[PDB]
Order: sequence, then C-alpha cells, then structure tokens
Amino acid sequence: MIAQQHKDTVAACEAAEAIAIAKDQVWDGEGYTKYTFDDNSVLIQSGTTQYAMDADDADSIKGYADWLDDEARSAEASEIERLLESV
Amino acid sequence: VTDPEALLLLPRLSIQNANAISSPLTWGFPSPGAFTGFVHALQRRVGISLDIELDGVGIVCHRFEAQISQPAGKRTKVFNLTRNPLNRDGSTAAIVEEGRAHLEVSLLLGVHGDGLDDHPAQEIARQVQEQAGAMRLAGGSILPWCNERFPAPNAELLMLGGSDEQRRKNQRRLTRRLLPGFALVSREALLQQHLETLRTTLPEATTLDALLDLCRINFEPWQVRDKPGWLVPIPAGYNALSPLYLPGEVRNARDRETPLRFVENLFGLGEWLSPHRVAALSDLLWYHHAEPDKGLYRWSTPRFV
Amino acid sequence: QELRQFIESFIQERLQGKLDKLQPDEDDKRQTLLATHRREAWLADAARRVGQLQLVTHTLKPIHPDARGSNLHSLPQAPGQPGLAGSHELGDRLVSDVVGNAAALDVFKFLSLQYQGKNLLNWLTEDSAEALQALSDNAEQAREWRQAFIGITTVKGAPASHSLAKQLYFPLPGSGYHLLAPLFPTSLVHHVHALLREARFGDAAKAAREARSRQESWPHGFSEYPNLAIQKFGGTKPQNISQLNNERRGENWLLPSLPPNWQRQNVNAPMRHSSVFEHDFGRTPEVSRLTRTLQRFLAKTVHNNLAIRQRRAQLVAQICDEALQYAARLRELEPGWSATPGCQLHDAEQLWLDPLRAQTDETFLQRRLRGDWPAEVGNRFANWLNRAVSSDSQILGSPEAAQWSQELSKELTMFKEILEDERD
Amino acid sequence: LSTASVLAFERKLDPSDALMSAGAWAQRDASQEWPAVTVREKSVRGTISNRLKTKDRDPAKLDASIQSPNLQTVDVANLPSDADTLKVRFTLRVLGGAGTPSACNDAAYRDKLLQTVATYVNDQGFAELARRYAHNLANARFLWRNRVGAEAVEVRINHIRQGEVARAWRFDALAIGLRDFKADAELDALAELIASGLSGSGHVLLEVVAFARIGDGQEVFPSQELILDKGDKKGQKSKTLYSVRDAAAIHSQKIGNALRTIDTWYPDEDGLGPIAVEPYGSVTSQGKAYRQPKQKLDFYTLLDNWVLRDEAPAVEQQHYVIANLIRGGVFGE
Amino acid sequence: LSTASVLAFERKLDPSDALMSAGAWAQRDASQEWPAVTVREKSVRGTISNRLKTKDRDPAKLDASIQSPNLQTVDVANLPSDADTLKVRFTLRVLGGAGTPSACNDAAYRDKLLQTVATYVNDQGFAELARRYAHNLANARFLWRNRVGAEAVEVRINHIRQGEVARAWRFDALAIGLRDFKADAELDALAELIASGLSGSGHVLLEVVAFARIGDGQEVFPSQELILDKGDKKGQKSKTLYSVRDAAAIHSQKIGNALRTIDTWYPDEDGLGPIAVEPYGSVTSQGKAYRQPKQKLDFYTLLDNWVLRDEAPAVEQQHYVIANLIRGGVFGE
Repeated sequence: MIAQQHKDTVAACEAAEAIAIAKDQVWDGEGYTKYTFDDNSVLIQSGTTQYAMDADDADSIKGYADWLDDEARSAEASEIERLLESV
Repeated sequence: VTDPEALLLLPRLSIQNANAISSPLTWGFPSPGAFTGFVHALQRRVGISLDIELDGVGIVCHRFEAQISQPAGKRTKVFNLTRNPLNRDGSTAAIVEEGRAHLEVSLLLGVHGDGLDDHPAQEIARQVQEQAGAMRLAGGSILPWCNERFPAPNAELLMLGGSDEQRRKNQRRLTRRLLPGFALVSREALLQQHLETLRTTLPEATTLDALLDLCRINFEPWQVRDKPGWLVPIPAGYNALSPLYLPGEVRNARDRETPLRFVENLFGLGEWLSPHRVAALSDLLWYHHAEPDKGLYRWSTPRFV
Repeated sequence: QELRQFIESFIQERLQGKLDKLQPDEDDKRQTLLATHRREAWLADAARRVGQLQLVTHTLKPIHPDARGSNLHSLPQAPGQPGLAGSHELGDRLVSDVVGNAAALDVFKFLSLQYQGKNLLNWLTEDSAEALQALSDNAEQAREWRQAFIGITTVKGAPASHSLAKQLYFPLPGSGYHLLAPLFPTSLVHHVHALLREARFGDAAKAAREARSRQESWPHGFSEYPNLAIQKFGGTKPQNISQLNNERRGENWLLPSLPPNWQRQNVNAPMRHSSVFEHDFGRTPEVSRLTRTLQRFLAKTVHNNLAIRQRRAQLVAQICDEALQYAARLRELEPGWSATPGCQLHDAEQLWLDPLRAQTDETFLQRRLRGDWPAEVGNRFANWLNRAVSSDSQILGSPEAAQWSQELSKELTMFKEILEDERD
Repeated sequence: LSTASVLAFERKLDPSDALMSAGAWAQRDASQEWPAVTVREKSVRGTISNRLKTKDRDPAKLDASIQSPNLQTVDVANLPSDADTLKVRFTLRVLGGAGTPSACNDAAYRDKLLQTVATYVNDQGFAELARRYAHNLANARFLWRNRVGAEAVEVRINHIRQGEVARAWRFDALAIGLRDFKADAELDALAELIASGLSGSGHVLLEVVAFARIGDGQEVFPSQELILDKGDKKGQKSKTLYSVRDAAAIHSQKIGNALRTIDTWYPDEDGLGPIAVEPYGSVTSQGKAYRQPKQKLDFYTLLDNWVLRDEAPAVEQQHYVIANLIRGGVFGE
Repeated sequence: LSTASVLAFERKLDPSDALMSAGAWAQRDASQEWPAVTVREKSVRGTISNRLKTKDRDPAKLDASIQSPNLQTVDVANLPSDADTLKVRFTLRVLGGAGTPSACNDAAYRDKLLQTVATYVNDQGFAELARRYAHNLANARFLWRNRVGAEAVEVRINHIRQGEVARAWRFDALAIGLRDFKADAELDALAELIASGLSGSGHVLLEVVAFARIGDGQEVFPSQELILDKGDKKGQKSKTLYSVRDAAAIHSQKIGNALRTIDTWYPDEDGLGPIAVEPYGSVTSQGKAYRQPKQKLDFYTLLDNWVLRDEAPAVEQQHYVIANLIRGGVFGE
C-alpha cells in the first residue's frame, strides 16, 4: 500500500514489483497492466487512474471486476473466476 | 562463386534433433544457410590445414522425419517439446518452442584449393569425414554408426578429370550414391516470373509465394491448378534493418571484434529435384554471397539455370 | 489553434470516460486533474508516460521470452534482387504493433488518431503548422510534447542485444565477418495472418467451400492449407508479448517446406502376387499421381506447343525419374532380391529389381545379370509407358501424338542409357 | 574483471536416441536382427479417483460423475508375447575440449577461464568424472523404469575406431550398484577411455547396448512426448510415446540426464542419492532445487569465485563445476 | 506437516495383455500350438427397442421408424466350430517396495509415509493381501464374461526364474468360489510367493494360463475398444474389439482390475462380495461409489488421518490403504 500512494512513479512501482512476482498486462480496446504484490495484493495502473486490490477479499475482487469494463469481460473472465475460486 | 575443381560426397549422415523451424514463416527442412555455415566451419577448422578451399554444398535429404503431431480434430499441426530443468526455486520453466527433426542428408562439397595435387584423395576424404563426425549441422548432432552404416567411406572426385564421356560417366556413377535423394536448389527467377504473370492486382512478392505452395481450386463456368514442381517456400538470406555498428558499440554481442547489424530475414523460393533431372553436379551447389555496404546478405545456387 | 477539433473531442472523451461514473471527492479530483490537462496539457499527461510503449516493426521478445534487447522498428529494406519477400514489400497499410507496458494504451490511442483525418500525428514527421494546429501552449512545453510524441517509434536508449537473441556470423567474400542479429517480423507475420484468415475463414471463402459442397458452385477461387504448423509464444501468458490479438493468441502459422519424401513408406518389396500385379508397373501414390496427370494430359491439344509441349518433358521425365527413385528405394531394404513366386514382372525384374551379388546371388546370378542386361525391363517399362495412357486416333493422327511418340522414344533411350551403366 | 555477458558451453558426451527391440535371452549374443518394439494404441475407460476440493464432495456429484466415466486413448509399448528380453541400443560419443566456451564476450575472461581449466586438468585429471560416467554407463541408469524389477540386466559396450570393434566390455548392471561408486578394473579401463576422450586426446566413440530380462509380453516404457495442444477431449490421445522409425525409443536428452547423475556433493545428503549435474542443481521428480544460490555451492557462484576472484573451492566443487562445463549451458548475466 | 502437493506411486502387480486361443479340452495339456481367436466381422440390423421420450411415442412415427433401415457392423470373436475350450494366457510381475513413491515434493511427508508403511510391513506381512490376490488368480476373475456359464474352468500358474519353470500350480476356478476367501495348501504356497514378491524378498514372475470350457463355436469376449460416432449411411462400425497381431485380446488393466478385487471391508456389505480397490471405492457397472468420503472410510481420509495425525485406523482399513498403495495412482492435490 506504499505503491498506491506513489501512483504514476513507475520507478517506485517497478521497485515494489521487482521485489515481488512479475508483471501482467491486458490488451483490449482499453489498456491495463497488473502489479501483483508479494502479500496477495495487485495494482492495475491505467494512465492516470488505478485501482489497488488485495486478494483473499471477496468484495474487493467483485468491485475489482466491476472496475473493469465490458471488453475486459471477453478476456479476464477465466481469471476473475480463478481467484473467485481461490478462497 | 568460383567454379569447383572437385566434389566431395559426405555419403550418408544421420542428423539427431536438427532445427525444423528455419524462419518465422516456414517449418519444414532446415534453412540452407545452416548448410553454408557448416561448410564454412569445416573450411575453418580443417580446410586450411589441407591447403584447400571448400565452398559449395549440395543438399540431398534421403530420409526425413519431424517430431510433430496433429491435435485430434484440428487440421494444422503442433510440435513435440522437451522438459527443460526447473527454475531457481524449482517451480517450472517458461516454455519457448523449438521444432526438432531427424535428417538423413548427403553433402556434396566443392573444392577449389591448390592442395588437391599434394594429397591423396582418400586422405582428404577420410580427414574431412573424421572431422565432420564431431560437428553439428543444423543445431543437430551428426550421428555415428547405426544398424546399416555400410557406405562409411567418403569419396572425392575431380570434375575436370578426363574426357567429356569420362566426366559425364563418372557423374552418373556418382548419382548411384544419391539413390532416394532429392536435391534442393534455388528458383528465384521463377518467383519473379510468376509475379510478372499475376502482377495485375498486387505485385507484392509475399502474396506470390504465399499462393504457390498450394492447391488453387478454380470453379465451374473444378479446375484446380497443376503443380510445375515441388515448389516450397525457403528463407533466402538476410536484409538489414539498422545502420551497421562498430565492434564495441552493440551491447551483448557474440564478440567484440566483429561488426553487428540487426537484420530481418528474406524469404524466397526453391524446389526439390531428383539427382537425375540435374544436368551436371557443379550447378547444384549452394554458395553464400553478401553485399556488405548495403544490407543484402544471402545464399543461393548460382549458375543453376 | 487551427485544426485541433479531434484533439478537443479526444480530451472531452477522456474527461467523460473516467468521469462517466465517478465519485464526489475522488471522482471530482480525478475529473479535474483529467480535464485541466484535457484543455491543453493532455499531451503533457501523455508525454509523462510516453515512454511506456514503442511502435515496434520487428520485435525481439518472440525469439526468447526472457530476452531484454532492442525492439528496432524501422522500415524493412531496399529490395535488391528480384525474388526476396520481406518487410520491404508492405509499404503502406502495415501493422506497426505497439510494445511495452500495456497500461498506457490511451497515449498510443491519442497518437493513433493523427492519421484518421489529420496531418500532424500520422504525418508528424513534417508539417510544423500541423504540429502547432492544436497546441496553443508555450514553445518549450510544445517542443517537449513534440519530442515525447516523436519518441514512440524510436530506440529504447542504446543499441543492445542479448545473450538469448540469436546472433550469427556471416562470411564475407574473401574477408572477415559481419555479425547478424535477426529479429522477428511482427508486422509481416500479422499481415500474413490477416491474409490466411481471409483465405481460410470469413464468409466468402466459406461460401465457396460450402458451394463446393453444393456440387455446383459459382465462379470463385478458394484456398486450402494442408501441413500448417502452429508455434505458440508466451506459453500461458501470450499478452505480455505485445499485441498478440484475437487472431494470434500466440498463434504463428508456419508454411510447409518439407522435403519431397517427408512421409516415408516401408517398402515391402516382395515377389508375391501384390508384387506381381504391380511388379512391372510399381503402383503407388506417386504412380497414381503420374497416371492421373497422364489421363489429364490425354485430353490435351497441339495448339499450345510452348506450354503443353513443355509439360510433357516434365510429365515424361518425371515418370522415369520416379521409377529410378522407386528402384533405388526398393534396392536397399531387401538383402537378397530372390526370385519370388508370382514375379511376373520379376522374370527379368529379378535383375531389373535389386540385384544382390552376395553369396546367395552367386556368380551364376552375377553372370546371368552380368551378361544379360535389363533391356527387357527397359522394353517392358517402355511398353508400360505406352500403355499408361490409352491408344487412339490422337496418338497417331497428329504431331502432338508424334511429339508423344518422340518423347517416349527419348525417355526409353534415356532410361536404357541409365540402365546400361547400372550392371555395367 | 567482470564476467562475460555471453557465456555458452557446447555439450560433451553427446548421446543419440536409444531404439528398443525385443527377443529371447541367451540368444542376445546374436541380437542383431531382433524385431523392434512398436508403439500401439489402446482404449482406457477410467474412473474418478482424484482428491476433491471439499466443496464438491457430495454423494450425488460423485455418483453423477462416475455415471459418465473418463474415456481415453493411450499409447503402449509391450514386448511380444514370446520374447522376454529388452535390447536398448544407442551410441555415445565423447568429444573433448571441455574448457573452451562456444560464445564469450571478454577475451580476458576466456584466457582466465582456460588457465583455470588447464590448472584443474593438470592438478587432477578427468579420472573422477570419467569413472562416475563409466558407472552410469556400467549400470543401467538410461533404462529408467525398464530397470525396475528386472531380474537380469547385462550391459555391453563397444569402443569403435573405424568399421571394427576396438574393445568390448560386458558389465552386469545389478551387481554394479545404483548408489555406491565402487571401483573395478574394467570400470577403470573404460573410465580411462572416457577420460582420454574428454581431454581431447583421442577419438572415443562408444556403442552402449543393454539387455533386460523382464518377462514375456510385459510392458516397456519408451519416453513420452510433451504435447500441449490436443483435441476437444473426445478424440484426443492423452499419452503419446516417442518413436524413431517404427520403433519405440527413448529421447537423447534423458539418456544424457542418466549419464549426468554424478552430483553427490549437494549440501543436503549423499544418502539421498546422486542427482543430475545442473546449475542450481534441481530435480524435476522431487520438484525441488537443491544447491541454492542463497548458499554458496551454486555453479555461478563457484565459477565466478574460482575464475575471477581466485577463491578456489574444495576439490569436490571443482569436480562439480567441470561436470557443468562438460554438461554445457547458456549462461550469462 | 502437510501432504505433498505431488505424490505418485507406480503400480505393482503389473500384468500383460491376455491373449486368447482356442482348442479341445483334454488336449488342454498340449495347449502350446493352439491357434488364436481371430476378431472377425458380421453385419447386424436391429429394431427399435430403446425407451421412447413420449414425443416419439405416436404410432405412425414409431412405424416409420421401424420401416427404416438400422444396420451397422460389429466385431465378434467366437471359438471355432470344432473347439470348445478358450485358453487365456497372460503374465504378471510382483515388484515390491510398495510404499515408496516415485514423485514426492515434501521430503518430511515421504519420510513419515515410509515410517508408517514400514510399521505396517513390520507388524503384519503382505500375507492377507497376497492371500486375497492369489485367490483372485486362483479363481478366474480375469475371465470376465468368459467365466459366466462355463462348465469347467481351471487355472495353471507357473513361477518363472529363467527360461524355465520353478514351480507349477493347477487350480479349479469353479471350486474356488467367487466370494469366500477360503483356506487351501497350494493357494497358501502361492500366497507366500506373492507376499515375498511384494515385500522385496525375491523375483516373482507368473505364467497365468486359464482354460474355460464353453462350447463349440460359442462367443468369447475380448475387451472392447473405443470408436467415435459419425452419421454414416447404412452402417458405420458400432463395435471394435481389442486385438494384437491378429489375435483377440483382453486389456492389461482389465485383468489388473480383476486381480485387485479384494476389498470386502467397505461399509455397505461383505455378503455382496469384494469390490475393486479404488479411492472412494466405486463400481462402474453399479454406477455408485461405495465408501463415500462423507462416511469417513475414503482412501484420502484414512491416509490423511494415518500419516499426518498418527490416527491408525482399523486393521482392515489399513489393508485397504496398503492395497491402494500397491495399486498405484496419482495422489496429491
């Protein structure tokens, strides 16, 4: 949760992700990355908006799925049901 | 592109797990650039201690087998892979894919050097195959003895020797050692010929050979086309996409003494031919010719047709 | 302030996209921070994170997934010789796929509207009036924004390859070496995936395929692609490798380039009845292809003497070439070519086939096949070549049948001159 | 001095695929025209026997899931029903020149590396590594599951110069154990042949033949293809087996994995067996990586501290690092 | 301590495909040259005899369906017209080392599992399990439908040390019941041999031959293959039988299913006879799973309680768990 403060600075985001596991990316009509953290947190950045999310949290992953749009329902559905499964 | 004074038949070579990818747009037999680099490697490591000059290479490809599979309802094919060792934490490895194949090729090596008169032919042939039995040919191991490696002796033959009857007789006696073979040549002029034929709509050369390894079903007023030969797409060299750099400029090069440029490979066309249909054998050999100021690095069979 | 109407519309769409369903406080702050740029500094909010992508024309991540090199994205090359396909043949309408951190796709979307009705973003290599047509800010910020917008199809910082990036040595004519690092043509393979989906799928080619199945199809031409291979990139995560879209989920389609004998047949060469009804002919899939080509070449005429006159040299030479290749491919697996019960074409084909001068095939076999030559195998083969196609008033009542008879005599003389050096 | 950013070693001890062919024991002296072992297909109607995820554990779902069973097509290789011996034959070649990298940036690093390797070779030969390689050829590691529960295994090795057999060996792969590298006179002779080959001193071409008496019609285990994309679960084949031409065979990379099993120096226990020589030396069957970089026994650590910084390791870790240089590898930053 | 995420056991009691051959009883002793049973074909037309879904139960639609052709081709295997005895011959290896896994992540888990299995093998033999396995070889469970209605079955088991017979048994598969694990002398000798195989104390290979006297020209039952369905007019093949080089045959796993039908300890009954050893032991013909996980006699529940938490279950359920380890399987999550 230090990363959601320092939002647009991808130097600190890449440091706080380089201590952690690697980087996921989404290609559709819009554009998303994912910064999945060590303690089961993620961080999608998108230009100058974001949405932090820590898993093992059902409301956070549902509003996380609500935060994404409808052409991200074409992809990403087999993963937003995967950590829905993982509980 | 010198004319050969001799020919050397590395007679029968099983290749273990070669590279069946060849380009970003092909998957079959490996690129002939691998064969040109192999004969140049033999020119380096023994071709100067015998005072000779090995340039041409004649690909034969008796028996072929690739490690592929078609996945059960799908019409296309996929490749059989290998397990790599585990990760640093022992989790799993990221899978890149490599096609692997088994070749049984025979190599015809053109010789140009002045040492053809200083050495007996059997000593030249024995040392060449005894060196080549410890090398690799498309990223694939060159296999030793098997159940039927009875034609183990290499043979050397000077094409200039004798009368015209003698030359053509000894040629057709060589062709009895290429018995199920199929030689691979370059047919660039036929690509330009069919492009000049069907260049009404689009004269892009990618569309041309992308509509040649095919069956072309024309309809009623079905008359599918007739195949002139076994035309297959090949990679045919490299074309540059960067200005050339000094030997110290490019980070992470293979050395620091040679200039490096980032290139793109350059697709072509050629077709497999029986060793009876060719006129002589000196017209069959592959050569590397590069124009280094431009970015045109390529290989072909010059003086075939 | 000349023709920035599309820029104002994009700023309004960016303010109404995030601000379509926003909160009061965080939504109001984000809408204000978006709109205050969206007047003029939206180029500034783009050019802050303008270096998270790259208009790659030849990427290097497809070679090894864990290589960190240079994604050089220049135009393909000069043509040079005649027959060389590549990135040079595309020219206009190529897919310069963007590669990088895929969270700043809005910056590439904003920079990707200057060609759809403009001459400042798709044509931003010139037209300084087209560059200043919507900026209206200071000259320093305008110059920095123009530099950030030009730095989206440029280098990554230094010319850098990797140890997992497929470098090679090419030999020069008489001299040393150039080192060659080939890259993956992402643009060319996206073009060829579009062409293969046009040729294999869609609606028109499928209408032609089911009209083929209707048995009385309309005039059209459709494709069929056997022996394609599939090469996947990225493994299970093919979107870290960039713009692998919904036609390429890591889905390279590789054309066949296999050898002529890339499907082997275990040649059980017996002297039995199956080697008796096909012992003098050698029936096979290649033999059936040659017979079908001869039956199609039976209804030919003599008014195309430069093409059909050239077709018979390959269709007639290919028969003798395939017969000699079949004799070679059969003449190694069997150790001793013994006389087989049912060798009707193996009466003289007991030496026309694989003659083994072993202890079994002794000097009496080495003298029967030594002095006796395979002319009867050659004469029987010439009779089989004459009887492959039929015999009518076209083989004797024209010069095209005269051309066929001269070609049959020439092919028989060539096969006999080959077979004379076989036992001799 | 920094490391070379490009390091690449070509492999020595390059084996082929091992074809499998079957016949009767006590006729194995003339086992030259034995028929091969063919891969066939058969059907499998299975059942549900997995661990369930404690939410799908109701009796109705179990009953309704074994209503519709699991139907598969697998590949099987078997002996013929009148032959009890498995002949597995391949050729190993020992190249030599094992300290020279195949791609190196820094010419100073390559000079220091070759000084280090020749200092190793003069201070102690390739005798230890070649006797461990001679063991893993003399027993039958390359018969992976084909070795388990066989009653008589015989290994025949032939050194080959030209079209003639230079020297013959006949080992016994069950007397020669799987764990304790005991010395022998024939193992020392074959090990001296391998160590002559590895030092670039001769042409060494072996021919490794192993016979395993298992029983009439029993199942043999060729290696298995790695296929990722299959069909739509109806017509798919869940198990493909490797075959070079009409003959069930074993891959060359796992015979080379069998030869590489030397490493009795990883810091857990030599009581848990030798493992295969790898960097970060890791076992895929165990799923766990011994010899971590958080310890100091990793190949990168030992090579960098013994080439750059002249912190020469223990003699056993020198054997490990030269075993990696014999293995091959594409190293670097 | 928790379970390993990967466990894998290799099967012991590893049989071969049984091959079928036919001849005359009391030539039964010279059944070495008996010709095979060839899978053949015949044509079949059937009528409408399945249930109707009440919307095809109109009379005119039914009569139109009956006037339709309903042909298809099937495979059959029969005895010849002058042969009334079916011979079924397979082989079997008993390996032993029946608690050691072949792929185990967690090294502490496999240590405590080997302690538990070694405790079992210490205080009890493999005596009850080999007694039950030698029953299912002593009768003719591996003749599945071929035993049903036969008037005389007998079994001949030869233990094989080299190309030579050590000991021969000859049983009477109809006197040895299909239910009662009774007591016998020669059967106890076979149980001692199989228990020495399972314990690791010898080489066990069996030649199991069984003769079923059926009748002239009657039908025998190889195991049936798996074909995919298409809409071919006038009859695609609707039934494929399994065979080897032109000889009808039973799959090896079907014989192996017959041999591990030793489980009389399931909570439902034991007057219903033994069922086969499966995790949550299920019968596919009866469509239900005996030994549900919620009534805690499942293999996974017993193994988790007995390895992770030292709760030794009842003695018979310990026989069940060790029978699952002799079975093999893909364990872990």
